[PDB]
Amino acid sequence: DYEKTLLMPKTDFPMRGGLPNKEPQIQEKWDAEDQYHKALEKNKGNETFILHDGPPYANGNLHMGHALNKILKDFIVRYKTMQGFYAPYVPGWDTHGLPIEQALTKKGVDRKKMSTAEFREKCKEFALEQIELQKKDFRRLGVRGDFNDPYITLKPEYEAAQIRIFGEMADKGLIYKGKKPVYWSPSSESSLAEAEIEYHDKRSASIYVAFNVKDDKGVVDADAKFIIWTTTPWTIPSNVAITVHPELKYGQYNVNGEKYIIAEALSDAVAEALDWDKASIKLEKEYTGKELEWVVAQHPFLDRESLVINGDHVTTDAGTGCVHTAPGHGEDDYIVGQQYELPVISPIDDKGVFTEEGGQFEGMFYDKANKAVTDLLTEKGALLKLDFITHSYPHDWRTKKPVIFRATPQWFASISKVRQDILDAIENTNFKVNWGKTRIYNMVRDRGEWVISRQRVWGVPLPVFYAENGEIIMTKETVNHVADLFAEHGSNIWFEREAKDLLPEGFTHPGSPNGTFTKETDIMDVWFDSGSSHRGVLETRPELSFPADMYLEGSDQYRGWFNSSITTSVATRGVSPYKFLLSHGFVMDGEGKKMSKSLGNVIVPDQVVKQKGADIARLWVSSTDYLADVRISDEILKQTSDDYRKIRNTLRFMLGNINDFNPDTDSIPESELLEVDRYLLNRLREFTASTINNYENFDYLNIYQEVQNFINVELSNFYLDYGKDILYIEQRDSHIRRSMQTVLYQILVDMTKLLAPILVHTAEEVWSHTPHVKEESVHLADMPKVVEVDQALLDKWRTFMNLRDDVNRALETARNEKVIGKSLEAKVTIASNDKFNASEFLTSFDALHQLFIVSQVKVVDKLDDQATAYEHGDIVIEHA
RNA sequence: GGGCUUGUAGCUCAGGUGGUUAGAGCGCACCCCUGAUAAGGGUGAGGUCGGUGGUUCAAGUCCACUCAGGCCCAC
Ligand SMILES: C/C(=C\C(=O)OCCCCCCCCC(=O)O)C[C@@H]1OC[C@H](C[C@@H]2O[C@H]2[C@@H](C)[C@H](C)O)[C@H](O)[C@@H]1O
Ligand SMILES: [Zn+2]
Repeated sequence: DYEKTLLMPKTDFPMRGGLPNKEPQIQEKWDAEDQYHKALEKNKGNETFILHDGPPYANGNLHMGHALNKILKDFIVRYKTMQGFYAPYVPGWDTHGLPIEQALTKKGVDRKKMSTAEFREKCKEFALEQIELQKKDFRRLGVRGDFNDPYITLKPEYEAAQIRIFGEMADKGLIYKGKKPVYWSPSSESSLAEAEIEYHDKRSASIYVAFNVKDDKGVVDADAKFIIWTTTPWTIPSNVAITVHPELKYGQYNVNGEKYIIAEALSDAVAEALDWDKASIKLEKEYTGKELEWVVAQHPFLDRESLVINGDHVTTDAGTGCVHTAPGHGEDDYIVGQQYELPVISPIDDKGVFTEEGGQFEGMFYDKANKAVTDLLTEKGALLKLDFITHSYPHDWRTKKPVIFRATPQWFASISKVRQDILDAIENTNFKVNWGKTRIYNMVRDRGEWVISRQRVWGVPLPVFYAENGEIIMTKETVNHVADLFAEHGSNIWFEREAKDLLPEGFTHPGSPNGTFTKETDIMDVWFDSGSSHRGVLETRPELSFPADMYLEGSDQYRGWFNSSITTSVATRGVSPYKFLLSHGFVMDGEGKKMSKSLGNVIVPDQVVKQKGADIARLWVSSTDYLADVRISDEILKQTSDDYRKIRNTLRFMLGNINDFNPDTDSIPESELLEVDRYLLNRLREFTASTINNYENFDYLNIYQEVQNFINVELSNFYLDYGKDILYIEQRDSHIRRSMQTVLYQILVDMTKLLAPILVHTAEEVWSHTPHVKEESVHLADMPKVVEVDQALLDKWRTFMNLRDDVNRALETARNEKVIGKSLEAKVTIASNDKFNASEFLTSFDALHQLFIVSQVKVVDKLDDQATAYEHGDIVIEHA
């Protein structure tokens, strides 16, 4: 054959990647050479960019949401590291909380039998047993970071940071004591947490209590009377107010009885429940609960409380739009009340019994002594209204008895104080988008308060012991010694010994002048542990900085790690943790709905790296618009596979068609190239311009677009093909071949670097197969630089490339009739046209036949009617 | 229900300041190559823009309303 003495592409680079068998090994080497540090070595000094890592929970195996997140930060960090910045990424992990605990007994722990320390550990091995578990994944994603020496909220040094924050706050009047409502089961004498309760049918005594309106102000609007629906009985004796829904009300008002107030929404309902339609005799003088939102009335039981009014959000259906609110046994019931200095009624024993506030209620039952109780004061109190029924009332599993809301000693962070100091910061913090500022600027402006304590045994205990019988020791020195103590031993040294040997060595407080000391139990709400990232790590690892440049997490972090971090950061350094703040949506299924086993639509991470590899996973995340929930489906991945396939294949062609090329020696001066070679050079420039800018705005999707378009249209659909007649024929060192190779070497490599952060594996691969590249690893190479572009040229070829597209519809037609079949078989002839000056135009170009990969062409100035006219001239096609 | 939010071709995405026959790539259909071949080229067919009603001479692009989703509170 005449191909024996031909030129061909040669490289071991496979067409089919097989990343799953490939990626691992490639990692182990980066892990070998220890890139991460050397990454910092390279740069070192220079500028610096910090992307503080939000610590994911140390429990379970990573779901897609992580992948997106971590791959987005990896993109961000790598790129940066490539522009030279000293960007040390430091992975984090959440090790405290309650799941991690529930995930113990749900296996077979058997609580009571151990000891706090006897489980802290047994709820700490697991933690670390997870970190490793989840570490491999993140690593498996080619993500890059201090994984060998990450940070974890349970490290002795971390609590240090943990308590000081609290402390600094404390010593600024913010971390006080108080009371909030909490699920409770007297059949355990302790509290519970949602996950600890299931619901069943309880026989509740539905009642529409006849309440009376009164008092001048509470008389501002006529003087009828007040109804009120509540399915529980004892709730009432713990009275504080009534809140309608300002914006929909109509306090009705009506006949005989004593006239009654409710909402229009219920009017009928009410009557349909109290045999009231004893002639549906309409309403009179209807008010506006919206405004009414501040009246006053006194309720039966003993009404030695002027139950005011307020504006709540939602209360439709049920009974009278009255509600009856008691911030003691109702969560949302707790806020609306509280919002305006409203009490905290009857605590009610560790058992179903109360004491204070209760008249006869002193020694009662939580149930039956709430029942016949309802009675007595019903009639003999102002007469009322009653029903019986079955509900959906909560119960404590494991015991299966009932549970009830109760008041309980708790701690909080004065949000009210700080709100503002925060918001102001919120404003002076930048965002990838915009709605995020809003959303969060609003979270805070409605935040309310921060219950910062749980009765669990796994977490930084709040540093507070008592001594004065009034007690409450919590000031500097006392606080610190705890940190200056927690280090050498850990959050363990609290549950270790007694309050005594944990205070300021030989210290003594005026109160409890008996040397006796009682230390608090309550540990902190994990959002604190995590909220203290800017503390325990950003400001404590010599190679970082406090003002992290940008936090990057998912939309549910706007209240989570975002707020709890800034909320905390401010209350210490009165400034924002992060400078920039980028957010990302969730991962839905195909449609765009939630992923869940019960449906069978959950593309899990691992299962994918194992199938299509991770370089695919990455090219996917890049294909999405994270500014909103992103979609993943097996249909999606194929196209993602497809894409990666083309890309891979394309570097493959170049890799082998530069196999014999060698810059140092061969390359041609730009000044000395074939115009067409220049053209693409520039097109590699334009592309480099537009992609580095894209990288800068964290707009990858935009690259997934360009890279793609560029590859198909510019490379394969053209340059590469046209190039075949050069790279395969002309003497191995003919000025023509070497010219094209000179640009290809660049149209390549330079682009190899541009993809480095998104195709971490494949990048490195193409790198290993590229001659004389001067540096082991694409990931330790500065990115190509952005050079000015000879537009005027780019424009000519845009026109020429147009004309091309025409030269084809002219060919296909001709190729359809069989007049031709493989372009090279035809002789093209176009000429000036009244719609285009084809003649004088095609003057500059050369090898028009070659550019059109045909046999021949000729510009004639004129052609005849017979000649099928096109957009860029008059064309005609003919065999040989 | 509350704050914020998403809905354009099979798929991922574009579509200043409202304005001719709504774009890109992939994919697909078909023809060509078989000297990049578990590759390659060419051509073409697919959206009336979630729905409805308005605003304007004119709306995918502004208003309202509505259906379906999503994160977070309320439950
Ligand atoms: C985009 C995400 C989830 C998602 O898109 O959800 C994907 C779908 C869930 C998987 C379904 C599994 C099947 C179960 C079934 O049957 O339904 C959220 C991200 O997660 C990773 C990180 C988690 C840590 O919490 C964050 C922080 C900073 C705080 C300190 O802890 C990240 O910060 C972000 O939160
Ligand atoms: Zn049941």
